[PDB]
Amino acid sequence: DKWVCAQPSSQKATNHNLHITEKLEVLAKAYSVQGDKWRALGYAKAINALKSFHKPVTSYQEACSIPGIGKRMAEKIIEILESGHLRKLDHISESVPVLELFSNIWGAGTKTAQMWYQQGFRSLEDIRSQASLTTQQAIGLKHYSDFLERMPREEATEIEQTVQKAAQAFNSGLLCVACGSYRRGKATCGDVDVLITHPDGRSHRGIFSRLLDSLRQEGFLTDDLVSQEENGQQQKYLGVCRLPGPGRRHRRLDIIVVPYSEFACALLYFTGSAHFNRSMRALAKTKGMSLSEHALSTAVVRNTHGCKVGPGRVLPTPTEKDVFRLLGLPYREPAERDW
DNA sequence: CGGCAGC
DNA sequence: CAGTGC
DNA sequence: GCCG
DNA sequence: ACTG
Ligand SMILES: O=c1ccn([C@H]2C[C@H](O)[C@@H](COP(=O)(O)NP(=O)(O)OP(=O)(O)O)O2)c(=O)[nH]1
Ligand SMILES: [K+]
Ligand SMILES: [K+]
Ligand SMILES: [K+]
Ligand SMILES: [Mg+2]
Ligand code: NA
Ligand code: NA
Repeated sequence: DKWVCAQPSSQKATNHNLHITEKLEVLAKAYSVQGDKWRALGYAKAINALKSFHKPVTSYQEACSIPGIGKRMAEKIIEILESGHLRKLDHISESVPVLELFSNIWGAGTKTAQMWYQQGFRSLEDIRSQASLTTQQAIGLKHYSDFLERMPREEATEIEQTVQKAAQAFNSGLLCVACGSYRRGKATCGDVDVLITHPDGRSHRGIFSRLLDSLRQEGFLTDDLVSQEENGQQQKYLGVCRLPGPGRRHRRLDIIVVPYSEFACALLYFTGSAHFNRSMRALAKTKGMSLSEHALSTAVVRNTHGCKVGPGRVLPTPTEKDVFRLLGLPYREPAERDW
Protein backbone atom coordinates (compact mmCIF):
# COMPACT_ATOMS: atom_id res chain seq x y z
CA ASP A 1 0.00 0.00 0.00
CA LYS A 2 1.13 3.51 -0.93
CA TRP A 3 -0.16 5.41 2.14
CA VAL A 4 1.79 5.35 5.40
CA CYS A 5 -1.26 6.75 7.23
CA ALA A 6 -3.12 3.52 6.31
CA GLN A 7 -0.44 1.31 7.93
CA PRO A 8 0.86 0.74 11.47
CA SER A 9 4.28 2.22 12.22
CA SER A 10 5.11 -0.90 14.25
CA GLN A 11 6.10 -2.32 10.85
CA LYS A 12 9.35 -0.42 11.56
CA ALA A 13 9.96 -2.14 14.92
CA THR A 14 12.35 -4.64 13.31
CA ASN A 15 14.41 -2.80 10.70
CA HIS A 16 15.75 -5.56 8.45
CA ASN A 17 17.62 -2.93 6.42
CA LEU A 18 19.48 -1.09 9.16
CA HIS A 19 22.80 -1.41 7.29
CA ILE A 20 21.22 0.50 4.40
CA THR A 21 19.14 3.12 6.18
CA GLU A 22 22.01 4.31 8.37
CA LYS A 23 24.04 5.21 5.28
CA LEU A 24 21.09 6.80 3.46
CA GLU A 25 20.27 8.96 6.50
CA VAL A 26 23.70 10.63 6.30
CA LEU A 27 23.07 11.61 2.70
CA ALA A 28 19.50 12.71 3.44
CA LYS A 29 20.70 14.98 6.24
CA ALA A 30 23.37 16.49 3.96
CA TYR A 31 20.71 17.43 1.42
CA SER A 32 18.49 18.77 4.19
CA VAL A 33 21.05 21.16 5.69
CA GLN A 34 21.96 22.37 2.18
CA GLY A 35 18.35 23.43 1.69
CA ASP A 36 17.36 20.72 -0.83
CA LYS A 37 14.17 20.04 1.04
CA TRP A 38 12.31 18.05 -1.64
CA ARG A 39 15.25 15.72 -2.29
CA ALA A 40 15.56 15.20 1.46
CA LEU A 41 11.84 14.45 1.68
CA GLY A 42 12.17 11.75 -0.98
CA TYR A 43 15.01 10.19 1.03
CA ALA A 44 12.98 10.31 4.24
CA LYS A 45 10.10 8.46 2.56
CA ALA A 46 12.47 5.85 1.05
CA ILE A 47 14.07 5.31 4.45
CA ASN A 48 10.66 4.72 6.06
CA ALA A 49 9.81 2.27 3.28
CA LEU A 50 13.03 0.31 3.97
CA LYS A 51 12.39 0.33 7.70
CA SER A 52 8.83 -0.89 7.11
CA PHE A 53 9.69 -3.69 4.67
CA HIS A 54 9.02 -7.21 5.93
CA LYS A 55 12.50 -8.63 5.13
CA PRO A 56 15.96 -7.45 4.10
CA VAL A 57 15.89 -6.10 0.56
CA THR A 58 17.82 -8.61 -1.52
CA SER A 59 17.61 -7.35 -5.11
CA TYR A 60 17.38 -4.25 -7.25
CA GLN A 61 14.11 -5.52 -8.73
CA GLU A 62 12.60 -6.02 -5.28
CA ALA A 63 13.75 -2.55 -4.20
CA CYS A 64 12.02 -0.96 -7.21
CA SER A 65 8.78 -2.76 -6.32
CA ILE A 66 8.56 -0.82 -3.03
CA PRO A 67 6.53 2.42 -3.11
CA GLY A 68 8.93 5.27 -2.46
CA ILE A 69 11.97 3.61 -4.07
CA GLY A 70 12.91 4.31 -7.68
CA LYS A 71 15.89 3.55 -9.92
CA ARG A 72 18.23 6.04 -8.28
CA MET A 73 17.44 4.95 -4.74
CA ALA A 74 17.61 1.26 -5.72
CA GLU A 75 21.10 1.77 -7.16
CA LYS A 76 22.33 3.15 -3.82
CA ILE A 77 20.53 0.49 -1.81
CA ILE A 78 22.23 -2.27 -3.82
CA GLU A 79 25.67 -0.60 -3.66
CA ILE A 80 25.38 -0.52 0.14
CA LEU A 81 23.95 -4.01 0.32
CA GLU A 82 26.78 -5.56 -1.68
CA SER A 83 29.82 -3.40 -0.77
CA GLY A 84 29.03 -2.20 2.75
CA HIS A 85 29.46 1.44 1.74
CA LEU A 86 28.00 4.32 -0.30
CA ARG A 87 30.78 6.06 -2.25
CA LYS A 88 28.68 9.22 -2.57
CA LEU A 89 29.19 9.81 1.15
CA ASP A 90 32.90 10.33 0.48
CA HIS A 91 32.11 13.36 -1.72
CA ILE A 92 29.83 15.33 0.63
CA SER A 93 30.98 18.95 0.84
CA GLU A 94 33.17 19.87 3.81
CA SER A 95 30.67 22.68 4.47
CA VAL A 96 27.94 20.21 5.47
CA PRO A 97 28.97 19.59 9.11
CA VAL A 98 29.19 23.36 9.62
CA LEU A 99 25.79 23.96 8.01
CA GLU A 100 24.41 21.25 10.30
CA LEU A 101 25.98 22.89 13.35
CA PHE A 102 24.46 26.28 12.45
CA SER A 103 20.99 24.95 11.57
CA ASN A 104 20.96 23.07 14.91
CA ILE A 105 20.35 26.54 16.46
CA TRP A 106 16.60 26.96 17.01
CA GLY A 107 15.47 29.78 14.69
CA ALA A 108 18.35 29.39 12.20
CA GLY A 109 17.51 27.43 9.05
CA THR A 110 19.41 26.66 5.87
CA LYS A 111 19.42 30.24 4.55
CA THR A 112 20.88 31.64 7.78
CA ALA A 113 23.45 28.82 8.00
CA GLN A 114 24.53 29.49 4.40
CA MET A 115 24.82 33.20 5.08
CA TRP A 116 26.98 32.68 8.15
CA TYR A 117 29.15 30.20 6.26
CA GLN A 118 29.63 32.71 3.45
CA GLN A 119 30.67 35.29 6.06
CA GLY A 120 33.49 32.90 7.06
CA PHE A 121 31.99 31.59 10.30
CA ARG A 122 32.77 28.00 11.17
CA SER A 123 32.09 27.47 14.90
CA LEU A 124 29.44 28.28 17.45
CA GLU A 125 31.96 30.60 19.12
CA ASP A 126 32.22 32.47 15.79
CA ILE A 127 28.43 32.83 15.86
CA ARG A 128 28.30 33.97 19.47
CA SER A 129 31.08 36.52 19.07
CA GLN A 130 30.47 37.90 15.55
CA ALA A 131 27.20 36.89 13.92
CA SER A 132 24.00 38.88 13.73
CA LEU A 133 21.36 36.93 15.69
CA THR A 134 17.62 37.33 15.89
CA THR A 135 15.97 37.27 19.30
CA GLN A 136 14.89 33.65 18.75
CA GLN A 137 18.31 32.58 17.53
CA ALA A 138 20.07 34.06 20.55
CA ILE A 139 17.85 31.89 22.77
CA GLY A 140 18.51 28.87 20.57
CA LEU A 141 22.24 29.45 20.73
CA LYS A 142 22.42 29.94 24.49
CA HIS A 143 20.52 26.69 24.98
CA TYR A 144 22.17 24.90 22.04
CA SER A 145 23.37 21.81 23.91
CA ASP A 146 20.30 21.43 26.14
CA PHE A 147 18.02 21.60 23.10
CA LEU A 148 19.97 19.12 20.99
CA GLU A 149 19.48 16.34 23.53
CA ARG A 150 16.32 14.28 23.70
CA MET A 151 15.06 14.16 27.25
CA PRO A 152 14.07 10.95 29.03
CA ARG A 153 10.37 10.23 28.98
CA GLU A 154 10.31 10.50 32.79
CA GLU A 155 11.37 14.18 32.52
CA ALA A 156 8.72 14.85 29.87
CA THR A 157 6.15 13.42 32.28
CA GLU A 158 7.19 15.89 34.99
CA ILE A 159 6.95 18.78 32.54
CA GLU A 160 3.51 17.88 31.19
CA GLN A 161 2.28 17.34 34.77
CA THR A 162 3.65 20.76 35.76
CA VAL A 163 1.56 22.35 33.00
CA GLN A 164 -1.52 20.24 33.73
CA LYS A 165 -1.49 21.03 37.45
CA ALA A 166 -1.03 24.74 36.80
CA ALA A 167 -3.87 24.79 34.28
CA GLN A 168 -6.28 22.75 36.37
CA ALA A 169 -5.70 25.10 39.31
CA PHE A 170 -7.63 27.71 37.26
CA ASN A 171 -10.42 25.35 36.15
CA SER A 172 -10.55 21.73 37.26
CA GLY A 173 -12.57 20.74 34.17
CA LEU A 174 -9.81 21.49 31.65
CA LEU A 175 -8.44 18.60 29.61
CA CYS A 176 -4.66 18.76 29.32
CA VAL A 177 -3.20 16.19 26.93
CA ALA A 178 0.48 15.64 26.27
CA CYS A 179 0.88 15.15 22.53
CA GLY A 180 3.78 14.75 20.07
CA SER A 181 6.32 12.04 20.62
CA TYR A 182 5.25 11.70 24.28
CA ARG A 183 1.75 10.62 23.29
CA ARG A 184 3.21 8.24 20.66
CA GLY A 185 4.93 6.41 23.53
CA LYS A 186 8.57 7.23 22.78
CA ALA A 187 11.26 6.58 25.36
CA THR A 188 12.84 10.01 24.68
CA CYS A 189 11.30 13.35 23.66
CA GLY A 190 12.84 16.26 21.76
CA ASP A 191 10.44 18.60 23.59
CA VAL A 192 7.07 18.53 25.36
CA ASP A 193 3.82 19.27 23.51
CA VAL A 194 0.66 20.05 25.54
CA LEU A 195 -2.91 20.52 24.22
CA ILE A 196 -5.58 22.15 26.39
CA THR A 197 -9.35 22.41 25.95
CA HIS A 198 -12.56 22.38 27.99
CA PRO A 199 -15.63 20.23 27.22
CA ASP A 200 -18.13 22.99 28.01
CA GLY A 201 -17.05 24.81 24.83
CA ARG A 202 -16.25 28.12 26.53
CA SER A 203 -14.09 27.78 29.62
CA HIS A 204 -10.80 27.39 27.71
CA ARG A 205 -11.09 31.13 27.01
CA GLY A 206 -8.63 33.22 29.00
CA ILE A 207 -6.64 30.24 30.29
CA PHE A 208 -3.75 30.71 27.86
CA SER A 209 -2.52 34.04 29.23
CA ARG A 210 -3.33 33.17 32.86
CA LEU A 211 -1.39 29.91 32.53
CA LEU A 212 1.69 31.45 30.91
CA ASP A 213 1.78 34.21 33.54
CA SER A 214 1.50 31.66 36.38
CA LEU A 215 4.29 29.46 34.97
CA ARG A 216 6.46 32.52 34.37
CA GLN A 217 5.97 33.74 37.94
CA GLU A 218 7.07 30.37 39.35
CA GLY A 219 10.24 30.49 37.24
CA PHE A 220 9.21 27.44 35.18
CA LEU A 221 9.12 29.33 31.86
CA THR A 222 12.51 30.90 31.15
CA ASP A 223 12.28 32.28 27.58
CA ASP A 224 9.54 32.82 24.97
CA LEU A 225 10.01 32.06 21.25
CA VAL A 226 6.62 32.38 19.55
CA SER A 227 3.27 33.49 20.88
CA GLN A 228 -0.06 33.41 19.08
CA GLU A 229 -2.38 34.92 21.69
CA GLU A 230 -5.28 36.45 19.81
CA ASN A 231 -5.55 35.04 16.26
CA GLY A 232 -8.71 33.01 15.86
CA GLN A 233 -9.85 30.08 17.93
CA GLN A 234 -6.54 28.35 18.66
CA GLN A 235 -3.73 29.86 20.74
CA LYS A 236 -0.13 28.70 20.50
CA TYR A 237 2.93 29.21 22.69
CA LEU A 238 6.43 27.99 21.82
CA GLY A 239 9.02 28.59 24.52
CA VAL A 240 11.50 27.28 27.05
CA CYS A 241 10.99 25.71 30.46
CA ARG A 242 13.08 24.26 33.25
CA LEU A 243 12.04 21.99 36.07
CA PRO A 244 12.86 23.12 39.61
CA GLY A 245 15.66 21.49 41.52
CA PRO A 246 19.39 20.98 41.13
CA GLY A 247 21.00 20.29 37.79
CA ARG A 248 17.90 20.52 35.60
CA ARG A 249 18.30 21.49 31.95
CA HIS A 250 16.27 23.87 29.81
CA ARG A 251 13.76 22.17 27.50
CA ARG A 252 11.52 23.25 24.65
CA LEU A 253 7.80 23.42 25.48
CA ASP A 254 4.89 23.94 23.08
CA ILE A 255 1.35 24.65 24.35
CA ILE A 256 -1.84 24.93 22.27
CA VAL A 257 -5.29 25.90 23.58
CA VAL A 258 -8.31 25.09 21.41
CA PRO A 259 -12.10 25.09 21.64
CA TYR A 260 -13.73 21.74 22.25
CA SER A 261 -15.26 21.54 18.76
CA GLU A 262 -11.70 21.53 17.32
CA PHE A 263 -10.26 19.16 19.93
CA ALA A 264 -10.19 16.04 17.74
CA CYS A 265 -8.43 17.69 14.80
CA ALA A 266 -6.01 19.57 17.07
CA LEU A 267 -5.17 16.33 18.92
CA LEU A 268 -4.68 14.44 15.68
CA TYR A 269 -2.37 17.16 14.35
CA PHE A 270 -0.36 17.62 17.53
CA THR A 271 0.09 13.85 18.08
CA GLY A 272 1.67 13.48 14.63
CA SER A 273 4.04 12.22 13.56
CA ALA A 274 4.73 14.95 11.05
CA HIS A 275 5.10 12.43 8.20
CA PHE A 276 1.88 10.74 9.33
CA ASN A 277 0.04 14.07 9.20
CA ARG A 278 1.36 14.91 5.73
CA SER A 279 0.25 11.48 4.47
CA MET A 280 -3.21 11.77 6.04
CA ARG A 281 -3.70 15.30 4.70
CA ALA A 282 -2.64 14.30 1.19
CA LEU A 283 -5.07 11.37 1.36
CA ALA A 284 -7.89 13.69 2.46
CA LYS A 285 -7.17 15.91 -0.55
CA THR A 286 -7.50 12.95 -2.95
CA LYS A 287 -10.93 12.23 -1.45
CA GLY A 288 -12.28 15.74 -2.04
CA MET A 289 -11.64 16.89 1.54
CA SER A 290 -9.14 19.07 3.41
CA LEU A 291 -7.57 18.34 6.80
CA SER A 292 -5.97 20.83 9.16
CA GLU A 293 -5.43 21.33 12.87
CA HIS A 294 -8.84 23.07 12.92
CA ALA A 295 -11.12 20.65 11.07
CA LEU A 296 -11.77 18.06 8.44
CA SER A 297 -13.64 19.92 5.70
CA THR A 298 -14.93 19.45 2.18
CA ALA A 299 -12.54 20.54 -0.58
CA VAL A 300 -11.33 24.11 -0.45
CA VAL A 301 -13.23 26.43 -2.80
CA ARG A 302 -11.39 27.53 -5.94
CA ASN A 303 -11.93 29.90 -8.86
CA THR A 304 -11.84 29.48 -12.65
CA HIS A 305 -8.03 29.44 -12.54
CA GLY A 306 -7.56 26.84 -9.78
CA CYS A 307 -6.76 29.36 -7.05
CA LYS A 308 -8.00 28.72 -3.52
CA VAL A 309 -10.50 31.45 -2.63
CA GLY A 310 -12.11 30.08 0.54
CA PRO A 311 -12.43 27.23 3.02
CA GLY A 312 -14.50 24.14 2.51
CA ARG A 313 -17.43 23.22 4.70
CA VAL A 314 -16.52 21.80 8.10
CA LEU A 315 -17.47 18.16 8.81
CA PRO A 316 -18.02 17.70 12.58
CA THR A 317 -15.53 15.31 14.19
CA PRO A 318 -16.06 14.77 17.93
CA THR A 319 -13.20 12.28 18.22
CA GLU A 320 -10.00 11.34 16.45
CA LYS A 321 -11.71 8.11 15.42
CA ASP A 322 -14.26 10.12 13.45
CA VAL A 323 -11.54 11.65 11.25
CA PHE A 324 -10.22 8.19 10.39
CA ARG A 325 -13.77 6.94 9.77
CA LEU A 326 -14.63 9.81 7.42
CA LEU A 327 -11.39 9.24 5.49
CA GLY A 328 -12.01 5.48 5.27
CA LEU A 329 -8.77 4.75 7.16
CA PRO A 330 -8.20 2.00 9.73
CA TYR A 331 -7.94 3.61 13.15
CA ARG A 332 -4.39 3.78 14.53
CA GLU A 333 -3.46 4.29 18.16
CA PRO A 334 -0.89 7.08 18.65
CA ALA A 335 2.04 4.64 19.00
CA GLU A 336 1.18 3.30 15.52
CA ARG A 337 1.43 6.79 13.94
CA ASP A 338 5.19 7.03 14.52
CA TRP A 339 6.23 7.48 10.90
C1' DC B 1 7.84 17.84 -16.47
C1' DG B 2 5.48 19.89 -11.64
C1' DG B 3 3.94 18.77 -6.90
C1' DC B 4 5.34 17.07 -2.68
C1' DA B 5 0.21 19.48 4.09
C1' DG B 6 -1.71 22.96 6.05
C1' DC B 7 -1.26 26.09 9.28
C1' DC C 1 7.78 39.03 1.50
C1' DA C 2 11.52 35.64 3.14
C1' DG C 3 12.72 32.75 6.51
C1' DT C 4 11.51 29.52 10.02
C1' DG C 5 8.88 26.35 12.61
C1' DC C 6 5.00 22.86 14.57
C1' DG D 1 14.67 12.07 -4.16
C1' DC D 2 9.61 9.62 -6.07
C1' DC D 3 5.23 9.71 -8.29
C1' DG D 4 1.93 10.29 -12.01
C1' DA E 1 1.04 29.98 11.57
C1' DC E 2 4.73 33.93 13.68
C1' DT E 3 8.61 37.15 13.17
C1' DG E 4 10.81 41.05 11.41
O1 LIG F 1 6.24 19.83 10.17
C1 LIG F 1 5.52 19.47 11.11
C2 LIG F 1 6.05 19.33 12.42
C3 LIG F 1 5.23 18.90 13.42
N1 LIG F 1 3.90 18.63 13.14
C4 LIG F 1 3.02 18.17 14.21
C5 LIG F 1 3.19 16.65 14.38
C6 LIG F 1 4.25 16.58 15.50
O2 LIG F 1 4.11 15.34 16.22
C7 LIG F 1 3.75 17.74 16.39
C8 LIG F 1 4.81 18.23 17.38
O3 LIG F 1 5.95 18.75 16.66
P1 LIG F 1 7.39 18.33 17.26
O4 LIG F 1 8.40 19.09 16.50
O5 LIG F 1 7.40 18.48 18.73
N2 LIG F 1 7.63 16.71 16.88
P2 LIG F 1 7.42 15.33 17.81
O6 LIG F 1 6.84 15.72 19.14
O7 LIG F 1 6.70 14.29 17.03
O8 LIG F 1 8.89 14.74 18.09
P3 LIG F 1 10.04 15.35 19.05
O9 LIG F 1 10.34 14.24 20.03
O10 LIG F 1 11.18 15.58 18.09
O11 LIG F 1 9.43 16.65 19.59
O12 LIG F 1 3.38 18.79 15.47
C9 LIG F 1 3.42 18.75 11.89
O13 LIG F 1 2.25 18.47 11.63
N3 LIG F 1 4.22 19.18 10.89
K1 LIG G 1 10.28 -4.01 9.10
K1 LIG H 1 8.74 1.95 -6.53
K1 LIG I 1 17.51 21.89 12.57
MG1 LIG J 1 7.53 17.18 20.36
NA1 NA K 1 17.34 25.41 13.28
NA1 NA L 1 7.01 20.59 19.80
